[PDB]
Formats: sequence, C-alpha cells, structure tokens
Amino acid sequence: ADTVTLPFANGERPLVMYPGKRPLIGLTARPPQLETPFSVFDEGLITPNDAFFVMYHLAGIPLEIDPDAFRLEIKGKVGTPLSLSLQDLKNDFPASEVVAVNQCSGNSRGFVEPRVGGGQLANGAMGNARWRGVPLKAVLEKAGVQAGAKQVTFGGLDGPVIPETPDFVKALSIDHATDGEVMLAYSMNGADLPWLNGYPLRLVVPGYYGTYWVKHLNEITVIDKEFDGFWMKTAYRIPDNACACTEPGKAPTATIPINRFDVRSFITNVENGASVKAGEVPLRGIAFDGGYGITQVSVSADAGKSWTNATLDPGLGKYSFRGWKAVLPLTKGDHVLMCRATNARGETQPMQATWNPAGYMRNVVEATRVIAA
Amino acid sequence: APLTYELPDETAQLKPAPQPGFEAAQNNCAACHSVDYINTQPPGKGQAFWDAEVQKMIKVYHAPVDEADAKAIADYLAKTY
Ligand code: HEC
Ligand code: MSS
Repeated sequence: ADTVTLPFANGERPLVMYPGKRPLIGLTARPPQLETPFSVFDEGLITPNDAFFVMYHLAGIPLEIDPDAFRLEIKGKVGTPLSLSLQDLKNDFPASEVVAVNQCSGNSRGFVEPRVGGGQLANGAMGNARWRGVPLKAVLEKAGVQAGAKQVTFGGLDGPVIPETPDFVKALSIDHATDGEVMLAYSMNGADLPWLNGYPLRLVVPGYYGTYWVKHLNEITVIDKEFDGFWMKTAYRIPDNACACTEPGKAPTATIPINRFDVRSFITNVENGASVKAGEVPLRGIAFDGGYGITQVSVSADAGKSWTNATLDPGLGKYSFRGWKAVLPLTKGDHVLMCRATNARGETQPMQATWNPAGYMRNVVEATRVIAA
Repeated sequence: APLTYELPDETAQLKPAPQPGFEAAQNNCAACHSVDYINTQPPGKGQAFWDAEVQKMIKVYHAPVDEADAKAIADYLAKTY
C-alpha cells in the first residue's frame, strides 16, 4: 500500500509524502531525492508543482528561510556588486516567462546496461513547468559585466554536512549566462517555488541538464577564468564525442561538462503489457530536446519495421514538452510500440542504447509491448 | 516569522550481516547521507564496484574512515548487496 517497483533490478521504492507534494517515489531521504511516477506524464503537458521531481547532492539543505531577509549577491568581475531582495527582483526588473523541461543528467540511469553506480532512476526525473522570473542577462547588465569575464558561478543555501566535502557550485559561460533565456526564477506554475524545488529562487537554464539549475540561489560570481570546482571539473563529465558514449566498461579518453539535452520521446498513455482494442488504437505522448524544435515524431507498432507520422499538438514553447497524437491500426495480438523524435537540426534518437560510465543522457527509442484484442 | 519545511522521519537501514563490516558501515556510512544511497545501488555488482564506492567516499568526499574499516565495509557491501 506504500511501495512500487521500477522495471529494473533492485527496483523497489517507497512511496513517500512530503509537504506540498503528492506521494512520490522515494530514492533517498537525506538529502531528499524524489522521482515522479511515470503515469503523471499522461496527465497533461505541464507537470504540477505537487508532482515535480526533486534532486539534491548534499544533506545540508535549508529548512528555514525568511523571504524578507533573503538576498541574491552579485559579485566578482562586475563594476558594481549587488545585494538584491526578492522584492527588488520582482519590482526593479521586467519579468520573463518560459515553459521549460528540467531533467536530471542521470534520468533513466536505472535502464543503462551494464548498470552503473549513482542515482538509480527510472524515467521520472524530468518535469515541465511554466517558470517566471528575471532574465539573468538583465541582472548582470545592471552589475556591469567586465571585459575579460569568462564564466559565471552559481551557489545556493545548501551545504555539506562535513565542511571538507565540495560545496555545490556550478558554472556557465558568460555568453550563455547573458543570453536572455537563462533565468532567475522566483515562480513555478504561477506560485512561489515549492520548497524542494529551490524556494525562494533558482537558476533555470533552458535546454540544459538540471545540474546547472542551482536551487536556493544566493551567490552569483563573474570570473575571468574557467571554474575548477569539483562539480564542474570532476563530476558531470561526458565523453567528448558525438554520441557522448564509450564502449561498455571503457572510460572515455577525453571529457567535457554535460550540456544540452539530446532528443527524447515517450508514449504516455500505455505501459508494458497494456491491453488495447485491435483496430485503430490512439496513442499520445511527449517529446523534447535542447530547444531546437521538434520537427516530427514517428510511431511504430511493429518494433520499427515501419513508421507512421504522429500529429504534433500546438506547442507551448521550444523548451517545453511537445505533445503528439497518433492513431495506429493494430491487428489482434502482441505489438511492440515505439516512438522516435527528430528536431530541426537533425538530431534524433538511436535504435540501440549507448553507454557511458556515469549513465548520463540516455535517449534510446522507447519500446512498449501492448496486447491488442 | 520565516517559513520552514518539515522533512518526514528517516527510516532507511542497512541489511544486517554477521560480517564485522556491517557495524563498521552503520558507524561510518550514515554521517553524510541516509543509507538508502547504498540500498538502491544496482544489485550484485561485486567486489571492485563496492571497493571503488568506499574509496570515493574517503578520497573524494573525505569520509573519516580508516584502512581496516574501509576493507571491512567494502567486503560487507560486496557480499550483502
Ligand atoms: C560525507 C563525507 C560522506 C561519507 C561519510 C560517506 N559518503 Fe557516500 N556520498 C557522499 C556524497 C556527497 C554523495 C553524493 C550524493 C548525491 O546525491 O550526489 C555520496 C553518495 C554515495 C553513494 C551513491 C553512489 C555514488 O555517488 O557513488 C553511495 C553508494 C555511497 N555514497 C556509499 C557510501 C558508503 C558505503 C559510505 C561509508 C564508507 C559512505 N557513502 C560515506 C558523501 C559521503
Ligand atoms: N543548490 C542546489 N541546486 C541544485 C542541486 C543541488 O544539489 N543543490 N541539484 C541539481 C540537480 S543535479 Mo541532476 O543533473 S537534476 C538537478 C536539479 C533538480 O531540480 P529539482 O530538484 O527542482 O527537480 O536541481 C539542481 N539544482
């Protein structure tokens, strides 16, 4: 009455209930890491706040915050350092809004073969929301970025339990940070950020994996060198090649920081072994990428021997989940259903899964066996 | 007043075993995070995987664990998980 089992080895997880949240898949308690049940993704294109997944690295998360006393510090290679209240952010800067997917680097890690260490997630470490806030570009322009600036670092209120453990700090290039899309979000789906989603303020980095989306964000530093903190230099590294992949069991020869999303798609209204009525079977699901636009979603009912073009729903924005619908004729019997998306720059999904040591960036064509009767 | 957030009680526990590493793991592996991090790893990964997990905690994250306890813990994990 309070557990589920994810469809990979050692997949049992408690269903756990946190304040402001519906029951979610408990991965770890300290710090809290929570996965979204896959059924949620069939409930609508925008993931509700009460269902949105939660990931943290360090046990020392804030559990008391006075929104009035909170300040965002802007410092380093700027003309004028700033100390900004939430009221300053809401009043002194124009607001922007973006519907955007947040997805963990290791979303789907549990499906990687051979299995690799780390967060053993199914596909529920992703979610889509309407974020509202201040473009970072606007705040940095106010501070006055100096020539020679190379990167911006981002740090939050959370901290290591033991001071020698590397604090959670991430970095973006200056040109990225000032692009106008990178946002200082104070609102999620029209409400103050849920606590575990980074109340009162978080970075939103549309089209980039979630490690960059620093939560409880209070410290922004412009720097004139490449940041060499542990969580950029050592963690979150991908093979420096087109597939971001290596031969199973092999370490990459060169790496770079993880970056933009690859193309993904899911069928949401059916799961393994679902029953459907033989004849015209309606399928629906979602697709997303790093922001280039989903060009098409193709659907197969014969394990990829042939494809039917799905109709794409009206969009909510290039960074959002894109809905799609298809009606396929299914003969009586077993069918292996697949969907495969491509974007406007020709990125697509591989038919066979690739591998990397950290189990980041999985985007294989998803297969789902259904029974038509 | 500030706003506050209440976490539910932690209940995660390690799998008991007669190996001395069980108690050493109890005493050393819950100080920074809950032991569900261990409980949820891929099963039957074996000796080299758990040796590496334990060494990472000590060398990368600075877990205050001595050499003898490190072997005991890694051996207990490799046998149990
Ligand atoms: C603080 C000094 C720690 C001590 C004491 C131990 N570990 Fe740890 N561990 C630490 C951190 C900062 C993290 C990452 C948390 C995140 O969400 O990113 C971990 C993680 C793990 C994991 C997950 C797999 C991995 O990231 O390698 C495992 C399996 C794990 N820790 C096991 C483990 C054991 C066996 C320990 C006793 C020797 C132990 N941890 C202690 C930091 C710290
Ligand atoms: N501060 C902070 N932030 C932060 C963190 C931490 O830890 N801390 N994490 C990350 C990650 S890692 Mo992987 O790559 S995904 C992710 C994200 C999530 O979000 P949510 O929780 O809201 O969902 O967040 C982000 N941010």
